Amino acid sequence: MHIDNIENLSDREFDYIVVGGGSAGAAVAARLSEDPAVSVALVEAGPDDRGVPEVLQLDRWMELLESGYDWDYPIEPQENGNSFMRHARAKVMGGCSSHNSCIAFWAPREDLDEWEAKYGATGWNAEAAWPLYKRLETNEDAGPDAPHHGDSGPVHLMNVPPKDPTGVALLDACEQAGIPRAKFNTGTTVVNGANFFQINRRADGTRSSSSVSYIHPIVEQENFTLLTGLRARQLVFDADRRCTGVDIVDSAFGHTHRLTARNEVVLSTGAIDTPKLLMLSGIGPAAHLAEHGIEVLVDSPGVGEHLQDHPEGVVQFEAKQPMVAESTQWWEIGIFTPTEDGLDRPDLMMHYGSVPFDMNTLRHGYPTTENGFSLTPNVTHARSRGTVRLRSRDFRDKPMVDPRYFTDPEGHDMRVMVAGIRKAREIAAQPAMAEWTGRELSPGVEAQTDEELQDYIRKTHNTAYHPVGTVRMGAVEDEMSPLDPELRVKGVTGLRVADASVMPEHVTVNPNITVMMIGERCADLIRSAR
Ligand SMILES: *Cc1cc2c(cc1C)Nc1c([nH]c(=O)[nH]c1=O)N2C[C@H](O)[C@H](O)[C@H](O)COP(=O)(O)OP(=O)(O)OC[C@H]1O[C@@H](n2cnc3c(N)ncnc32)[C@H](O)[C@@H]1O
Repeated sequence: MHIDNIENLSDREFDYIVVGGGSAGAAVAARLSEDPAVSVALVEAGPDDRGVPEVLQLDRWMELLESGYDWDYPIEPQENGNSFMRHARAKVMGGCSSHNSCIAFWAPREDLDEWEAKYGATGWNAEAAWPLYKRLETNEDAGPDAPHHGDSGPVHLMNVPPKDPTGVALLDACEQAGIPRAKFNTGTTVVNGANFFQINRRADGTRSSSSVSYIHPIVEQENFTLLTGLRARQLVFDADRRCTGVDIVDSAFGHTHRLTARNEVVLSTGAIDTPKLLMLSGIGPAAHLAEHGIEVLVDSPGVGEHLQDHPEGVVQFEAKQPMVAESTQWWEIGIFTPTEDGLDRPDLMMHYGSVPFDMNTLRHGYPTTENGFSLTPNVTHARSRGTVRLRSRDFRDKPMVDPRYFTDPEGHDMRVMVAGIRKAREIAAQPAMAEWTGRELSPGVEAQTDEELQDYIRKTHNTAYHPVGTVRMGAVEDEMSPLDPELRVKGVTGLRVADASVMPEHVTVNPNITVMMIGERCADLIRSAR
């Protein structure tokens, strides 16, 4: 059942409680509920997404930013980046899978094999992931000549139709520039190639969000309880340090209500909110906890550390002809390319947008247009690392989010980003684009030297919206990895984390499908443990 008023819930005890009904959390809860002998509650601060067309219609996603569906986290002042940048985070069923552009990627097998081989996460490799991606998807490319793909999973992936003539021309221009058309999600990593994406969207235009895919079909299921509009402020522990539940607050008076879990609690509130919720519960770096008066239950120096992202630049152009009036999600093509020889993974990815993107360029006086297109390069394996810290002991205060963009000591992130701008301009200047590409609006042709392009990036960069890794899994004996390879929070029992915060290293591609895969794996870890 769906419960949007806690006063309507009489039994507040479950076998499992999943906190956060986002990309991973909806997956974990759906999959746990598949055992009819088990009771599952999924707790979500935002509202039910059922019948909210602004959330369900994928082509409207850009309107969700800074709406009532966005927690809206601005960042701390940036030493070498853009202090005006905001981390949009969805506050609704489905989480960010309910606000995103639905770009859908299997992670490179080389990213996933490294989790085990390089970052200590025993059991986390392509072998473990491959069957989970197949289970989770129904993919338009499924068939006997691509047997890795799923044809029955709840998450529908489809090919973006190549209708946009500017995008067709852009791909022709990539080819002229030495970047061929490539198939995505074949299981072989695209190092140098470009194409229209696969998107996780249904035929009727509805996003195939985690809530749509896993949760709408089971809302009436006997052993499953969905609680929306309720915000976890603290996890509850035994004298034995067994997590026994969560304190949640209603939206009416802000009273606190306790829910109890008999087996496990699963925290899935995402890379920004999960570290905050663990810190509020006494799990985190001891000295940081003490600065806010919080009793330390576990000194877990890695909580809130290792924040990773795909920082993103922009090159905008006037179009010489009318741009498309309709689209799947306005950001329909991706281009991968290496800036260096000998890579098994692209170090640079660019999105092509059939709209101007002047969120961070207008305040610096760059001209804009109502008819143009954007190329947005992003650094796939950024080496900068930031933090998420408490702003106070009050759960209602937004956390301090400091990604430290472009601070890696070797200047890697900034180097790749300058090369991405130069590459975006090289592609837009190919013969196949000559009847599309007008004036470069930003950074503009007066910006040519490494210094000018660095100064532009520092001012105008954005994010792909891919924060990860603030509560990472790692070796049982690594003190900086708050989780063991089974996703259990070290130092307490009965508690696991499953969302983007677990990644020990970012993946090369847009991470959503991977985060749902992480949900699917957590459910299996749980089911096998009992
Ligand atoms: C916001 C964003 C992110 C993505 C795109 C765009 C934008 C604007 N586009 C995109 C993405 N990924 C792709 O692969 N392709 C794309 O085109 N984005 C990133 C991806 O969308 C996110 O990385 C991924 O969903 C993160 O998943 P998650 O780690 O499971 O986190 P969610 O935010 O999905 O779920 C958290 C969930 O918990 C609720 N919450 C937060 N705090 C609380 C508390 N205290 N109590 C209860 N519930 C809480 C949130 O409301 C949210 O629903």
